[PDB]
Amino acid sequence: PLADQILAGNAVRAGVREKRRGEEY
Amino acid sequence: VVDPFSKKDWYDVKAPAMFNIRNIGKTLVTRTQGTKIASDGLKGRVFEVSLADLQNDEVAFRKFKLITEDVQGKNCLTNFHGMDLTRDKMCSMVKKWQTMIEAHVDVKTTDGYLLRLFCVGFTKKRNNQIRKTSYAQHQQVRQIRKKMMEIMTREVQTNDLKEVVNKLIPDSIGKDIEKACQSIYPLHDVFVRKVKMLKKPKFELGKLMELHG
Amino acid sequence: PLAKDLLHPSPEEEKRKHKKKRLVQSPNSYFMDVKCPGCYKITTVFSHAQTVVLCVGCSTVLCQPTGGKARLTEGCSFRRKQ
Amino acid sequence: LGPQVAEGENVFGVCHIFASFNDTFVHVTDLSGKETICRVTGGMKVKADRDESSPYAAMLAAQDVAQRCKELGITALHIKLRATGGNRTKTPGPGAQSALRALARSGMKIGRIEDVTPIPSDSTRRKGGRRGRRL
Amino acid sequence: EETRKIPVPANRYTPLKENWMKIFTPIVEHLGLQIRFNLKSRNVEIRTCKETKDVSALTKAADFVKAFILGFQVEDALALIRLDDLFLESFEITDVKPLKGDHLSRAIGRIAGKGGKTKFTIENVTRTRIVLADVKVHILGSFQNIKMARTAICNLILGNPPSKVYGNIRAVASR
RNA sequence: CAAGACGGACCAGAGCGAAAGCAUUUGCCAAGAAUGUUUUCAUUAAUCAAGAACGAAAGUCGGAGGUUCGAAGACGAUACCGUCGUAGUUCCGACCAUAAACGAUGCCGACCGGCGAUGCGGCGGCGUUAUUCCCAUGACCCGCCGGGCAGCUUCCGGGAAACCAAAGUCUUUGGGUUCCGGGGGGAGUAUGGUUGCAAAGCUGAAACUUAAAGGAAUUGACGGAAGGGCACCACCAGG
Repeated sequence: PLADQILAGNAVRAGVREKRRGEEY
Repeated sequence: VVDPFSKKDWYDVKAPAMFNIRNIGKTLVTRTQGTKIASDGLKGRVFEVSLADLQNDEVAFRKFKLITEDVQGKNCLTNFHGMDLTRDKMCSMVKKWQTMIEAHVDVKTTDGYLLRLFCVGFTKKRNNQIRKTSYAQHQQVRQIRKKMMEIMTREVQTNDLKEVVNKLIPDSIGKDIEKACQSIYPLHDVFVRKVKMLKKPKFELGKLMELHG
Repeated sequence: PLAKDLLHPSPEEEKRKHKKKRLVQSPNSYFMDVKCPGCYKITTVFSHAQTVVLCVGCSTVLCQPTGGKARLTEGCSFRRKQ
Repeated sequence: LGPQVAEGENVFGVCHIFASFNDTFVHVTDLSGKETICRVTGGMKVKADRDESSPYAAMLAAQDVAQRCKELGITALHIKLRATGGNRTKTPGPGAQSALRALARSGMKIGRIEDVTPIPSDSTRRKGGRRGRRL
Repeated sequence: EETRKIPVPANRYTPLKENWMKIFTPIVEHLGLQIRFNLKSRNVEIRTCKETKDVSALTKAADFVKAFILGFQVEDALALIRLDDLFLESFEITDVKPLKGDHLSRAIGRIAGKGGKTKFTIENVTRTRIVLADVKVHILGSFQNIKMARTAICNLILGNPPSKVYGNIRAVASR
């Protein structure tokens, strides 16, 4: 749709990205 | 430096007695400052009023030009000046796989209002027809055009503008030609698409009293 | 398909074909007797007549020429010959 | 000031919106069209030829003419659209729709819409050459 | 009350019938507006009621069905319902250059492009929608986006190859 | 109110005309295709040089008119673009006779596929309509025949292929007849002749040089371009 393309063109992608970084006895 | 609209004043313009709705509205006119009279400034004013603003239940695609030439003390009196169809109707009514037949007459009425009539009809598809196109041959188009001229001339020439305008209110002329041309090639949407006013006689004020009441 | 006898065509097929294109050409026209209702005399007219045919005594119009066959007047009777 | 008309019934004017391909005119008149009330272009709202034909300039023009008519008392309008017509384009552009929307937003009642543009039966030769276009 | 009328042509009657559900549900649900299909006059009748507010929606709803009259999809006219400054602008192909017969057809073919591809590109680049009628061109979008797509289309019927316009229209939308 | 122009939409798988071309109504004028024909003549026919008729647009002479557009030209911006605008564009009367004037495809004839649309004429036929028409006739519907215009398709054969119902019926080569070509440049040049006021138009070489010039399709590659993804041996905020 045209509304979806305009709204998605003026917004920011967010969310998905994973970073793998980095007792009892 | 000073607002001229405070100097202006409001006058009332009203439709004649052939229509249901009579009060067609207001007109802003300058007051007389001795140089120019207001009556001369409002003696030639043409109004483009739709039919549904003149009658309640009627159609809206029919427009009447009404000419105003009279004053009666905050009461403008108007008279017929022309008739035409809306551009929306004229554009939507010209389809494709079908012929347009159109004609015009110059004709004098019974009381001097010489006028020109333009009408348009369209060839019609039958209900059991499977052919895409409904085209009339040239001689059928000429016969249909001659019949249009004869019919419109016969119910414009023998009557007065009261009866002419009350014919134009439901457009009995178009349905008359539609019924009359069913034996040459059947017709679809027959309307008197334009009414002109080529000539107006000498002004008489009693006839406006008859046309208004 | 690819096999039909040309010497013996079916009569509806021969009737359908163009008059020149038949096995042996033959016309589509005929001569007929017409009787005017205003008299008793018989007149021989061509079916595709191009001339207006008048009665010998009554002098009424018997046929009007048209594009193809002639239009006999409403009221006359006719009978095809042979 | 204003027409001596009761609260139930309004007063009709007509408003010619002329959306040329460089700016947009808003010319409001009475039902006859003889006497005028207001007319606001793209130039009297923005002082930039960039935004002369802009929908924003037409929006400001329509708000200005709507508040002016409600000041004077014309509380309903018939609307007559117009393009530049003739040999040129015949269709009202975004400026006309912007002006119509903006003066509909003002709360003033809108009457009958009619597209009145000078479409010729047949006219003269086109402004461009046999080659010449917009860009 | 207030009422608008929209004429539907004969070629648009079957898509109007087959898509009618998603025409009237976006008008009666979140605009609170009344609509009917007058078959005798072949019109769309849109009228207000006691359940409507934000009166401009009426006018906006009008443009909605008008776009579906002119050949746009239901989703793009739905965008006309949602967004506030969206416009539809229209011009004829002969309005920029006199094109006769086969030249007019070739001009249409260059605007459409092979498989439709070229016209899709302009839409996908300019966030507009483009309906090619028999001769008319209708562009639905914002004013700057309409200006961009109209310049690209006029360049396609300037005589320029579709390839140069493809590359250049991908380049110009970076401003 | 006026002046000239143009006849939009309807307007097409259309129609007409030898082609160029032709779209407001009405009247007049003389032609014509196709169809119908148990008319007439009786081989009168096909192709053709010179010449003749018309021949888009532009252009050259005499007038009339100049609405729009607009070569040249004058400005303003940056060859493109905008403002003004000459000749021209329009009409009459003489010229010039060229186009990608295309189907890039002499003319006449015979044989050879499918489907279902269209234009005109003719033929046969139930029905519905002309406010149930009171008979014919128009308008639709069904079928057929004849030439037309034009789609999609085809193990008809043909072709280098694109494609072609002719560009097929061709090494299994002969239906009749005209024009024209013989590798690429030199060169449409020089010269000779002809025509045209003129511009130019028709015809038109060789010496020498050269191994290519060219046609039809389809994708290998192809510096690159547009989207993503991961990374403190990349960045942001820092130490």
